[PDB]
Amino acid sequence: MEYSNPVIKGFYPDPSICRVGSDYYLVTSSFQYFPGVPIFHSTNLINWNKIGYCLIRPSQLMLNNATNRSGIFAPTLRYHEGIFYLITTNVTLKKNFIVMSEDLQGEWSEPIWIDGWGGIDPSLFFDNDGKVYITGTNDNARGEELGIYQAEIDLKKGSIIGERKLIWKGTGGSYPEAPHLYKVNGWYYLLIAEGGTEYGHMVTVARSKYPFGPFESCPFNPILTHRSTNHPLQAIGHADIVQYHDGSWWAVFHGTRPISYPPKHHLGRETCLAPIKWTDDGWPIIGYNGRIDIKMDAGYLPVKEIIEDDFNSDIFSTDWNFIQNPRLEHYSLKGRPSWLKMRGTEKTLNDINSPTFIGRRQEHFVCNVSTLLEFKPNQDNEEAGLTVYMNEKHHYEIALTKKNGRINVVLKKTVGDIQVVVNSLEYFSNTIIFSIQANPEEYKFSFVDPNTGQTYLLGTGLTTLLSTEVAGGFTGVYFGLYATGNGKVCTAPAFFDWFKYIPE
Amino acid sequence: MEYSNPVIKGFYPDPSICRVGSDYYLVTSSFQYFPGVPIFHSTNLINWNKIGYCLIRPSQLMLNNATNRSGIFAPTLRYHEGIFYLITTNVTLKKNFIVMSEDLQGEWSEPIWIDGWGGIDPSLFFDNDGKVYITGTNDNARGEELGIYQAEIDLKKGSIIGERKLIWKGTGGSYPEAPHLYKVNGWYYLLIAEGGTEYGHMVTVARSKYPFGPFESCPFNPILTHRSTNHPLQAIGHADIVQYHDGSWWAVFHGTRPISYPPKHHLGRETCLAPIKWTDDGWPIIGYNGRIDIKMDAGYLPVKEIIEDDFNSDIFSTDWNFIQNPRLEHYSLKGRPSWLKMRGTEKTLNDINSPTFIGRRQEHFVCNVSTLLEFKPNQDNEEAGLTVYMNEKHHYEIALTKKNGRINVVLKKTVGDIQVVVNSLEYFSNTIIFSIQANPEEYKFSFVDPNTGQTYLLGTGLTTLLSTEVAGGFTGVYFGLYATGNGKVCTAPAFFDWFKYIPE
Ligand SMILES: [Ca+2]
Ligand SMILES: [Ca+2]
Repeated sequence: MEYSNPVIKGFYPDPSICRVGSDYYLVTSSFQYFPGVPIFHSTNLINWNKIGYCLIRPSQLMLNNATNRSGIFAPTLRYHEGIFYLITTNVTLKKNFIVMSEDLQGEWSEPIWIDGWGGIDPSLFFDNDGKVYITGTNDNARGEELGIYQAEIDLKKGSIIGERKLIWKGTGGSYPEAPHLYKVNGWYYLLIAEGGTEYGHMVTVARSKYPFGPFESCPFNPILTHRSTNHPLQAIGHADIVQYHDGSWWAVFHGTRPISYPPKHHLGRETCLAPIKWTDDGWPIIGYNGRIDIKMDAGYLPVKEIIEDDFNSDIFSTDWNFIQNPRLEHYSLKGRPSWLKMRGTEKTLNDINSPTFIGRRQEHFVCNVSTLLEFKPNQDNEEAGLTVYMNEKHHYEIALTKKNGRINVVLKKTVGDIQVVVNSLEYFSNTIIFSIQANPEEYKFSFVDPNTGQTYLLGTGLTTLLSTEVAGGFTGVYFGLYATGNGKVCTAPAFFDWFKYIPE
Repeated sequence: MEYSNPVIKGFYPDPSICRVGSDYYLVTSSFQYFPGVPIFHSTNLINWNKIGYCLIRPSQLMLNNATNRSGIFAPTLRYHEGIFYLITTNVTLKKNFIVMSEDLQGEWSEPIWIDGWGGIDPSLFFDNDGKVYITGTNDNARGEELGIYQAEIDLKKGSIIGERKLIWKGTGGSYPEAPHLYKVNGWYYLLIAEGGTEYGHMVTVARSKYPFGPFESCPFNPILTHRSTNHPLQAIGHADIVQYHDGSWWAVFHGTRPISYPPKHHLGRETCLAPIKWTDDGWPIIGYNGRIDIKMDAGYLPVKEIIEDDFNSDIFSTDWNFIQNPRLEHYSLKGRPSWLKMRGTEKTLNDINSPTFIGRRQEHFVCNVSTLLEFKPNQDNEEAGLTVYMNEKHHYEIALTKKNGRINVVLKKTVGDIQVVVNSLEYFSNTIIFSIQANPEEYKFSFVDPNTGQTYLLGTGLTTLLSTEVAGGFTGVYFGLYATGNGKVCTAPAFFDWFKYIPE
C-alpha cells in the first residue's frame, strides 16, 4: 500500500504529533491567523481530519500587530495522565505559554505564561521519574549562544525549576531549533531542525544517557533533508516522532512544493509523513536513507475534497480564518439567514490590523474558487470581493466597487510597493458570482452575471508574485471574502450567499 | 594582510582561472549580454582589471532569442604552449565551442564547434602525455545519466577522440557540473559543483590514478559550501583552482550576497577567492574547513571605484553591454561628438530581441547612478531614459516621454505580468538629468532640471522585485540607457552626454 506526501496539504507547518491509545492528534503553526493552532485527528497517520483549533479566545490568542512574520510559531502537543498540553510561542508578544485540555471536543484552558523562558519552539517531555522537561531555542534578547536549551518545569506554576542549560549546539547548521526530547531503548534522543526552514532545512539527532547530555551527534547526520537536491519536495524538517500502535515508528515534518526557477512556493509548508528505521547501533534514520518522495510505502498503516459552504449554520466552519482577532460585530450569520453579512471598515487588505476578511487555505495547485456576492456600494470608496491573499503587501482581488457614480467590477493587485487596478468593467446589477481558477503558474479571475450564467475573464495574475520567497513571512496563500471602505467605514453591507472550493 | 570577498563584485559568475607565469587571467559567464565572456587580469588573485571580452563578433556570439535564462553559460579558460583556449556553451544554440588567442590585446579566433559534445560547463585539461581531455555535464537531449562526462579531444579538428564516458556521478547532489580535471602530486582530481547554483550549492572533489577513473569521493565532501548556514555569502561553488607562483594554492568560485527574508539577491553571482590546504592524505580543503567569509587572510598574496563616462571616445568602454547582438546603426558616438546618440526602435525593455539599450552592472548595494539626456519626443509613443534592469519582465525606468501632446517625466515598472506608470510629472525643457540612488532595499528615482540644479524625487522601487529569485534566470541587475518608440521606430534621437556610477 502507498500514500502520498504531503499528507496534510496547504499551509500546515511545524507539525507536532501525540498518540493517545489508537488515536493520533497533530497541531500546526498559524502565525497571524485566527483561530490559532489547528488540531487534527487520525487513526492511520495518513488521513487527518481537522477537529478544530486550540486557541480560540482573545485571552489565549493576542494577535494585535501580528503579521505573517509573527504571531503563533511552532506548537508542540503532548499528553500525560489524561491531560493534553499545547505549548507554543506568541512571537508578537515574545512569550511562551501552555494551554491544557482533558476534552478535545471542548475548549482549552486559559494560558499559563512561562516567565523567563525565551526563544521559540518550546517542547515538553514527561520522564519516567516524574520530571518534566521544557526544551527550546536560544533567546536572542539575552545574547545566548545558538543552540538548544532545556530546564525542568513545574507545569502547574508555569515556572522553571533550576537552571536553563544549553544541551546541544547541533551539527553546525544555522538556527538549531524544533527540539524534541524522547527516551527510546535506554537512550535520550534530541531531535532538532537545522539550516533554516528554507532550502537548507534538515533534521539532525543526538543522543545521551542523561536528559541534559552530553549529547553525541549521530554519525550520519543529517537524518532527513532535501538540501542540494532538485526533488519536488523541499525545505523538509521540523520533525516530531511517533510510535504507531503496531510498534512501527514514523515522523511527521513539513516541506514545500516549489515551482518555477529559482524555486518559489505559494501553498505554504505542508505536513508530510515518513517511516523511521532504527539502526542496529541505536540511531533513527528517516525515509529512504534520509530522503523522501511524493509516493511512499505505507508499511502496515491501514490506508483508506470538494468544499461548499452555504453559510446555513450560525457557527463558522473550521475552514475559515480571520486576519488577527476579528471584530466579531462585522461578520454576521444571523442578519440574513443563510448568508454571511460583512461590514467593511476603514482597513483594507493592505493593512495588517484586522481588515474585514474571512479566508481559507489554498490546498491545491489546481482548483476553482467561487462566491456569490450581493453588494450595492453607496459611495466611491466602497469595495467587496474575493481575494487571493498572502500578506498585506501581496494579494490580488476581484471586487465590486464604485467610481464616479458608476459600479465597476475590478481586478486589483498589491505586490510589494506596487498597487494597481489591472482591469475595470462597468457592472449593472446588485449580485455577482466571482470565480478564480488557479493553476500552478497563474490565477484567472472571472465573474458571472447570475441572471444569465455568462462568464467573463477579467484578468490573470502570477502565483509566483504571491510566493513566500517574494512576499516574506511563514505562511501560504488564502482565498478570502472581504469588504472595505478604503479609509472610511463601508456603508453598504456585503452579503455572501456561499463559497465553493473545488480542487481538480 | 586581509582581502574582502567578493573579489569581483556584481554579475561575474562561473569564474575560471588560468596562470601564465606571474600573470593570472579569469573569465565569467555572460548569458544574453554582448559582448560575451569578460576577461580579467591580476598579479595577486585579489585585484582584477577587466581587459575586455572574449566574444566580440557576431560569428563568435549568436544571441538572437537569448534571454537571462540562456545565451553563454560557464566558460573555462586554459593555456597551453602559448595559446589560450576559451571553451563554453551557447545554450540558446545548444552548442559547445572553443575560441583561441595567442595575444590577449587582440581578438580571439573564430569558433571551433565541437560536434556531438553536449551538456554545459565544458572544460579542458592538458596532460603530460600530450593528450587533451574535454570534460562536461550530462546531455539532457540524449537522456544521459546525470553526472560528469569526459573524452579525449583533438583541438585542431574540434572533434572527440574515442568514447564519451561517464567518469563520476558526484556525491548525490543535484546537477553535478562545473567539472575541472587537474593533476597534482600523482593524483588526478575531479572538482565539481553539486546542489544547483542556488542555496544548495556546494563544491565536491574526487580523485583517481587514471584520468577516466575510477574516481574516489573525498571523505569530507563537500569541500566548500554555505548550504544550511545564514552566512552573508550564499550559493557558493563553481570553483576553479590555481597554484600561485609562490607555491600556495587558491580557488576562485562564485557566491551571492542576498538580503531580505527569504533571501533574495540582485547583484548576481559574484567572484570570490579562498585558499586551499592539502591534507596529509592528499585531499584539498577550501577556506576555513569548507567555509569562507567576507574578510579573509591574504596569506603571502601581495595586497594593494567611481566611474564617469563622458562618451568622448568613439570606442565604447568595457563597462558597457548590450542586450543580445546590438543593432550597431542605432548607437553612435560620432553623430554628436562627445555624446552617445541612440535611436529607439519598436522594441521596448519588455522585448527580448535587442531593444536599444546599453548598460553596466550594478556592482554595489549603495551607489548613485546618473545621466544627462537631451530628448525631444516628437510623438506620444516616444521614450528615452535610465533603467534598472534585470530581465524583460523585471525592470524599472525613469524616462522622458510624450502623452496627449505634453512632455512628461515618468517612473515606469515591469514586474512579472504587471506594467505600471507609478508617477508622471509634466516637464518643460529639452534636457534632463536622471539619477538613481540605490540602497540594499530600494532604488530612489530623481530628476534634476540641469538649468536650475533643482532635484525632484519622482518615486521609489524595491530591489527585491528585481532579484533573481523573483525574476528568474542567472544574472544581476544592470543600469542602462535606453530609447524606444513603443511599437514604432522612435523618430526623436536620444542624446546622452555622460554617465556616472558613484559607489558609496
Ligand atoms: Ca446561502
Ligand atoms: Ca559628453
